[PDB]
Amino acid sequence: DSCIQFTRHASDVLLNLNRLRSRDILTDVVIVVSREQFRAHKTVLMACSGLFYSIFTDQLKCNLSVINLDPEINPEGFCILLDFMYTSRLNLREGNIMAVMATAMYLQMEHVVDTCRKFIKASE
Amino acid sequence: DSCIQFTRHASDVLLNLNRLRSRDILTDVVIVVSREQFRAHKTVLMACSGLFYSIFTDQLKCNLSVINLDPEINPEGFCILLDFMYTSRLNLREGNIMAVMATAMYLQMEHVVDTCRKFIKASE
Amino acid sequence: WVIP
Amino acid sequence: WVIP
Ligand SMILES: N#Cc1c(Cl)ncnc1Nc1ccc2c(c1)CC(=O)N2
Ligand SMILES: N#Cc1c(Cl)ncnc1Nc1ccc2c(c1)CC(=O)N2
Ligand SMILES: [Cl-]
Ligand SMILES: [Cl-]
Ligand SMILES: [Cl-]
Ligand SMILES: [Cl-]
Repeated sequence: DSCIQFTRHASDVLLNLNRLRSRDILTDVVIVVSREQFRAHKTVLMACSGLFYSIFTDQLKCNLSVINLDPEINPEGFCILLDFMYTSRLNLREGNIMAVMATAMYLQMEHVVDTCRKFIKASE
Repeated sequence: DSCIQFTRHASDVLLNLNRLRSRDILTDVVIVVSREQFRAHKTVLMACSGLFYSIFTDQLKCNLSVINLDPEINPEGFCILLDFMYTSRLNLREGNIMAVMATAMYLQMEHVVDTCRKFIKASE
Repeated sequence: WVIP
Repeated sequence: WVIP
C-alpha cells in the first residue's frame, strides 16, 4: 500500500494500556499467583504470552474472570513479567533472574527466556 | 531503574491485537457508523482516541456493547482510522483526506489531524 | 510520520 | 534488547 506510519503509535498505545491497568479501567481478569492477585486485560496477556493466548482462545476459559497459575510460579517473577508486557521494560536482576526465566518459560514468552539464558551464560 | 527494554515489544503487541480483531477474538464493542458496523476492543479505542477514552471511562457508557457515531461521520474515514489504531499505518489519499481529517477531529486523534493539515497545506 |  |  501507499500508507504513512506514525513511529511512536505502538509505544503510545502500550503506555495508555498501562495507564488503564494502573487505574483498574476495563480490566477483565485477575491472575492468582499463590497468595497474590494481579488485575489485567485479557487481550494484553494474549498478545504477550503463548500460555495466555492458549487460555483465552479456549471456548470455556475465555469466559473466566479468575485464572490460577501453577503453585510453583513465583509472584515477584510474575509481577516483573506483567510489568514487561505493559511497558517493554524488564527488571532483570541477579536476585530474580532464575524466577523470571522460569516464569517466562511457563508463560511462553520466548524473547524474555532468550535474554535470561544469555545473561545466565555470561555469569558462568 | 536498571531495566532492559525489548525494542519490538510494543509493535508485536499491536500486531497481535490486530490479529485478535481480524478473528473477532474478545472484541467487546461494535461501533456503528451509519449503515456500517465495526467490531473492536474498547481498550484499544480508548488508547488511541480522546473521544473513546471519554466514552468508555463514563460510568454508564463503559457497559454499552454498541456505540453509535454522529451521522456526519464517514464510514470509510472511520475504517481508515480504525486500521491506523491497530497498525500505526494511515491510508491517507487525496480522495479520502477531508473525510479522514474530519473523522480524526471528531475522534480526537491529534497526530492524525496534524498530518492531514500538513498534507492539505502542501497541496494549496 | 514516516514512509514505512 | 537495549539499555533504554
Ligand atoms: N494475542 C495473540 C496472538 C495471536 Cl492473535 N497470534 C499469535 N500469537 C499471539 N500471541 C502469542 C502467542 C505466542 C507467543 C507470544 C504471543 C509471545 C511468545 O513468546 N509466544
Ligand atoms: N486509554 C487511554 C488514555 C489514558 Cl489512560 N490516558 C490518557 N489518554 C488516553 N487516551 C487518549 C486520550 C486522548 C487522546 C488520545 C488518547 C489520542 C489523542 O490525540 N488524544
Ligand atoms: Cl471465574
Ligand atoms: Cl517476550
Ligand atoms: Cl448496548
Ligand atoms: Cl493520533
